[PDB]
Amino acid sequence: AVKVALGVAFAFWWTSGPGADEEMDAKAQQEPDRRSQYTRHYAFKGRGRKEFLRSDMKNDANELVPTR
Amino acid sequence: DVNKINVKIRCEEVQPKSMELDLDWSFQLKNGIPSINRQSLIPGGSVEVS
Amino acid sequence: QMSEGVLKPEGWATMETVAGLGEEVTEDEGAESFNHVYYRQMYELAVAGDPWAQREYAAMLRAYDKGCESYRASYEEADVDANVEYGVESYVVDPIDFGPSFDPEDM
Amino acid sequence: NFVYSELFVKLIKECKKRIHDQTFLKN
Repeated sequence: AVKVALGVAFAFWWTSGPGADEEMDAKAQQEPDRRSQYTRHYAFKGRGRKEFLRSDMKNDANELVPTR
Repeated sequence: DVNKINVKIRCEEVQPKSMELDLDWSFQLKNGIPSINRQSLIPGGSVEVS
Repeated sequence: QMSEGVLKPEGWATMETVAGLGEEVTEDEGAESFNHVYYRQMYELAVAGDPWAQREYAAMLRAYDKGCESYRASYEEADVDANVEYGVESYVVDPIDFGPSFDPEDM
Repeated sequence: NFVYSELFVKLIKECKKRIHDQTFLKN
């Protein structure tokens, strides 16, 4: 009861900062998005294709077994 | 006493509470000042409560 | 595509029952890579003559035969166990989960 | 004659025994 009153009362003061709309314009002015994670993909359709990064490839172990 | 057997049981309850908070910010550098106004620390993330 | 970090290529995989003849082994890249070129070298020397190479290659052949016969015996045992547990029936996979929908999801 | 082949066989056999043995490494 006291906590949910004091948190909202502090939010009223902290949210009421000056200007408050130029930063909306600053954030929305960069309509190019944040840069997204790179994957190897095909040129025509963009399905992922397998990678040979050393820090992942150094953990891999395979073996050979006879067939039936 | 080799003709006895003692069975011991250990059990764990579940911890049911979980939450995940995923925020992001953005600052525009007009110059070296990183624009530390009060209406700049407002994030744009997501909240998950389980 | 041409600049994505420090890469590392594909190597040789070893047949575990003949490497480390009979007895159980552990993993190490240099030892397996050594064994693969070592046995080709000992084959060439054994063909050329050289009784010390012929011993090593024959010992490898003995372990190879023993491991192969053991592994086909394991296949026969697994087939008999499956023919006991189910009848002439077969084992069936799980269907793929596509997430929620406004459909009865076993349609 | 014949010395380098004998030394080669002895050296790679010893390198197989006391190094590069996975059962040795397991123990």
